[PDB]
Amino acid sequence: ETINKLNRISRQMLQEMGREPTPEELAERMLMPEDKIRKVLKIAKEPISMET
Amino acid sequence: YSYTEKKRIRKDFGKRPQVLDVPYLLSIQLDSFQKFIEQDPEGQYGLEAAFRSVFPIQSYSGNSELQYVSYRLGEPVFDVQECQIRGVTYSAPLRVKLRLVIYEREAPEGTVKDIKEQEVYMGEIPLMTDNGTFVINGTERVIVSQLHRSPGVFFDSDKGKTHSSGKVLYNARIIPYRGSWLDFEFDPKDNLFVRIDRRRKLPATIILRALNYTTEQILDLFFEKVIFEIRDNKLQMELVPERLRGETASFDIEANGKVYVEKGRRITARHIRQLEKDDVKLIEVPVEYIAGKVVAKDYIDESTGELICAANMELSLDLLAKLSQSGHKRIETLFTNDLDHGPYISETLRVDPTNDRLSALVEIYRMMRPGEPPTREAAESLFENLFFSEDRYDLSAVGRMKFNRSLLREEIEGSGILSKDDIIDVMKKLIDIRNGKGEVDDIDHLGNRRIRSVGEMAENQFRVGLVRVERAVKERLSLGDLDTLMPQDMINAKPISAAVKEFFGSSQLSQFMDQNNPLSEITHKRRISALGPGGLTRERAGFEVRDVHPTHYGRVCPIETPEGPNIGLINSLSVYAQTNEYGFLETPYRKVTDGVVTDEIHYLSAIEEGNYVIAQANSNLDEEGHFVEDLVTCRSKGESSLFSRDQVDYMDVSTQQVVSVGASLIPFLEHDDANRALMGANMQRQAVPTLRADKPLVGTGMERAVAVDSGVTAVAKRGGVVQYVDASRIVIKVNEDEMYPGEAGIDIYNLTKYTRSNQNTCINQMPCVSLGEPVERGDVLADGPSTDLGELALGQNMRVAFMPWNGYNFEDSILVSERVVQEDRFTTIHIQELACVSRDTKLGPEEITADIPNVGEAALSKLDESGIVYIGAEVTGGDILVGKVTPKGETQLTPEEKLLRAIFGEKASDVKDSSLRVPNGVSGTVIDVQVFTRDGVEKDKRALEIEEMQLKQAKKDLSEELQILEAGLFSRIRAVLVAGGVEAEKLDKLPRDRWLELGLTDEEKQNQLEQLAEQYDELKHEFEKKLEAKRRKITQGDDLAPGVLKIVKVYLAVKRRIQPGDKMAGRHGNKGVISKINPIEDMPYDENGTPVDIVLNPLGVPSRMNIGQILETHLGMAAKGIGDKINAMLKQQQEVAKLREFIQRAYDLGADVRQKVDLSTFSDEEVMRLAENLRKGMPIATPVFDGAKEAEIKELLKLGDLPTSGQIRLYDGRTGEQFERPVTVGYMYMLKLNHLVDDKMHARSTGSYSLVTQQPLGGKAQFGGQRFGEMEVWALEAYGAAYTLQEMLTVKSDDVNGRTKMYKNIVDGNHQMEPGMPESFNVLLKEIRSLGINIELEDE
Repeated sequence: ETINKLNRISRQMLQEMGREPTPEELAERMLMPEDKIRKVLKIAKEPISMET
Repeated sequence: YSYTEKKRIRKDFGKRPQVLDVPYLLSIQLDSFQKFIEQDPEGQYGLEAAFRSVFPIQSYSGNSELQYVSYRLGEPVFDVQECQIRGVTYSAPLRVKLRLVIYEREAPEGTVKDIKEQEVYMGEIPLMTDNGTFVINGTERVIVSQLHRSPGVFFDSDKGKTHSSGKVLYNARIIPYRGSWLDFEFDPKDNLFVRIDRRRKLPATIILRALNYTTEQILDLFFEKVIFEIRDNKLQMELVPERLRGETASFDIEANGKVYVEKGRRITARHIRQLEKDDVKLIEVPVEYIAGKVVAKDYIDESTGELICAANMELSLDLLAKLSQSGHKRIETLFTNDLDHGPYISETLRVDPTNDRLSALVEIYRMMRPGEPPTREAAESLFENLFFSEDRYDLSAVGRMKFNRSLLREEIEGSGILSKDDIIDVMKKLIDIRNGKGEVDDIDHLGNRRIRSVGEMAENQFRVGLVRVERAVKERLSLGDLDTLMPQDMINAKPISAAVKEFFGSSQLSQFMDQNNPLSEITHKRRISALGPGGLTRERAGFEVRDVHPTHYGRVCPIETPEGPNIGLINSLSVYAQTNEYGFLETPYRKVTDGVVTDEIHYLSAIEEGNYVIAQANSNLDEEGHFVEDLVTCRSKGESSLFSRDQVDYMDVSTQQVVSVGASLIPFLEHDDANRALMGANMQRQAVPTLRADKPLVGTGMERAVAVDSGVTAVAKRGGVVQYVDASRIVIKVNEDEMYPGEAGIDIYNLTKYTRSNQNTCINQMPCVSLGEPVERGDVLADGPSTDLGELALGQNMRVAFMPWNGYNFEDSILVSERVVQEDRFTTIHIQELACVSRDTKLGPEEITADIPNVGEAALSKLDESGIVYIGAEVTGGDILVGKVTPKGETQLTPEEKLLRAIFGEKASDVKDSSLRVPNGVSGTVIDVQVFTRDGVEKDKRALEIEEMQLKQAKKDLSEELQILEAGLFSRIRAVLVAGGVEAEKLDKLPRDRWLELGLTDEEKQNQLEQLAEQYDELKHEFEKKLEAKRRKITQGDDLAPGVLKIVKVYLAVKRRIQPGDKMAGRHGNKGVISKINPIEDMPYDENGTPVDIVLNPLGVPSRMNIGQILETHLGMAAKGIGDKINAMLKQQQEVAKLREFIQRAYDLGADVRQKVDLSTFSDEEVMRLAENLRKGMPIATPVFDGAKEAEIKELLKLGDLPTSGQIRLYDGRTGEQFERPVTVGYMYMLKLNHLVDDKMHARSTGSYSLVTQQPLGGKAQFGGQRFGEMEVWALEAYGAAYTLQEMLTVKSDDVNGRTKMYKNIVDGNHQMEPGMPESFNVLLKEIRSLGINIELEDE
């Protein structure tokens, strides 16, 4: 859920901000230490098929 | 003539005058994308059309519509050059105005509110360089033009192999530009079948029923009528005399009291003529003749009200007597013949399972989507959405055109969806073909072959983006509220972004430009491919499509095509070839009206060229241009033979118009076999640039057009004088006649300096002009790598001798003297880009700090405080370019190391050395260093140093520009003031900035003064921005990957001369590998004592037939001769007279060659310079088929005081004694392929291994072991070396214990093996046993 919450505000600022909101400018909109972005955005992504 | 053509001139042999000169070679690449991205007023292909296709998008019935206004491309984020450094994509923002209308429910249609959102950015799109290239990540890339089967109808045969019968078959296929394929095919029983795509076969008529056609109607479409009349009693028949043809009389043919035909008497043209002129409209027939005839429409009894006979049913003497008593007089029957008009459709109906429209739609829906229950709305929606949907289907323009054209229609343009008449007509044509009228086209023919390019494909991708986003729009508009949203929240970025980014990023068509070489780039950009999406595959297509087709003339190069897995699936674009308006290929020709061969050019496509009679580029016409001979060689329809004097409509434009830009660079090509010619034109693109770009000694005349049309050189935009010349930049003062009124201006060309190419070679421009020299509009200002004075130099000429030298030249291997390695002529420069990654792990962040555990002071010296190598510091393999360290906790040692560390007092570091070392064996000089820091991470010391340095350098570089430009402008103003205002001495006295405040008498000169100032301030303010932005882009942290804190890119420049093992060849396809480097002492010399550079093998020449490689040697010899002569006269400083005389002599050469030479040139300051550049040799042009001749070469030889034989006595540098018989010596242009041994050589002892299967794998670019294949195993089997094999596949590779247990014994001096079981088989044991299979090892 907390991940999705970032995937949300990521879109509003997409074309509005030019390219997109900087990796450190999201969680300001959230309520949390702002560091969570790195770890959360890292562990999340599904592993690549070893057969790729 | 021209300007830089004064510094040198190539002697051009050959007779045929150029009727049309070579166009821009990069034409296709640029034009295409120029069409893709553009604002097009109409639906012509472009982003516009792509938009207008899917747009507007409305909600499902929801009466909320989203339409499209207009789009724009904002200025690129980074320029071409910056983006090449940073490594981003060179791309422009796509800003599109969208409109969201909400219709008030309960129409008339009018909107409550339409919010027109401003331009919403969806994705950025790649841009094309002036050189026709794209930059994806800091790398120039090219999109290869695709060639495929053009949309339309296609009638094939497929005889022979099918069914073994020999009755053949006939198939038709309607292939659109997008959507499902419609196939119609026969079978041995002559039943017409139809299939969508490759799907399940169905009886043809079943499609027609889905189109709302009853049996009666189908029969009305494909069959004529035979009218029967029951008048009086006992049936009669209407008769057309042409009907009886191809048949013998079945009964007495008689009427009008005259018997025309009897029984058993076939009806010939005689009976037909008789019956024709006699005008017999009716004949009486027996009641038994209709026993076989098939009724056309239905029939019913007026009384009984029951169906007497269904449509399409065989009549009998019974049924006839049933419907004839009912009162029926007329009966319609199909006109059928098993020869002339075939009854195929009728028999098709008999196989048709369906009856009405609904049943057909059902049987179809249960075909396309088999097994799921069919529904009315389903079977309807499907069929309508297949060929009739404006959305899911189209043939485009090319498709509709070829379609109608192959159907013998009129209109060349129409709708993109099929019509009832379309499909039905196609069926009719297939039927006609089976009936014997009409031919079948072929796929290989270039008329059925289309050619796309970058633009089209880019458009297709952006289109897929638009549809995948369309689904989103219609999705959101389902539940949407009124004014709460806007055409922003709906449309995303990624759908477009990743869609186009995917294409340019990964496609078999999109690829890194092959840049080792100007010809390489330019021949890459002109290339065609039948591969990729939409095309076939290597394993798919056979030899047919690969083979050179007669239509490839003037369009495709018959010689230059890759030899390998894909042959003829690529080829190359011909020199003069052009993409047809529709996208076929068209080639230049010369229109011949009456008896004169006109110089008027004409562009004919593959189909256009067909019936015309085309003469030959090699033909003889004199004066007014009448064909000399009464019989001239010409090709007309597919074939070639001798044609009458004036039967011709056309003649070839040029001699070289058959070949390609690469194949045109081969001298004496007419003397080379096509095999080795292919090899040559293929290898010429593999030529690595040299350190000293030399010149072709033996040319063609394309060498200019290539280097010029390619971006490697830098051409002048305008003519004038050079204000400034530097190895860095070149500043030209623009001539007034050209230069625009406002802003004045002087063209400033910034030259590219030493930098990395895509091939890891070196690309560096050099000024070819001096300070204050006159230049011409469109002249070469500065050369590129491997380019000399506008001419393309892919290598260096040199003294060559053919003779076996003590076996050192044994195979195609080449033996070269030391004079070549000494002069560093064949030396090449390489630029390698190495990178250091500072990442982040859960254990801790990585540091680039210079503080490295376990390193010497010699290692620490070469680095600065920050741990980065100094610019200019020369390094070798193993040196530390960039220091790096990664945290590793708890060393976790054993008692031996516990005691060891206890005694020697060594604290085990918590960090492991991650530093980026120089690759082992390579050595070079560090030219450039880059640092990309994550945004938000503090910039290190070296980072700040680099940043500030770039800041000052940018300040100087931009300020200098402002200064030169301003001085140039003020000079123009000062020039205007003296006209009408004149004070010369009195003007420049006061401050320059004050000049602006001055006026002038009423005139247009007062306006130009206004202009000069008006533009002045522009350039004055345009500085600010150009500074500010330039500053900011240095400061901002470049975006990086997840986990990486910063990245250090080091650029290394290695210099490699040449060594044994390198591959080098000539342009004639004679390969070779330098074997030994021989001392000048041992080198065979001549009576003059001049040693020969290279000694080849004469044995390679006869078998591989390229005799051109000899001619190039001969002519070259003579050519160099003419150099030496001049070099003598210049060393003896004769005068401007003798030189002019000799030079004039050389530029004529016997009789009849188009040349046009000097005595116009300035008697001293010009000619004397030309000779000066000619002392190195006399450059000679030998056009492809128009090239030089024996006697001409021999005569030039006489002019050089060289022998006619081209052979001079030689002497061994060892014994000094003469060599029996002469030897051919001369000058041959020799390239150097990039295949240098330094890259090729590899070795490994024990390296890193693979995790999944334990097998040797290179981690460090320490190359994993060589592969031992099944054949390589069979060899050991045959030999019977058992242990060699065992160790080969066990202990040296796959055995996890074996390897180490071996290594130990290896160092111990004991050669043995304790093999055990390979991990491959063990893994297989586990894999098999994982299933319900129990596999065990037994016994003992």
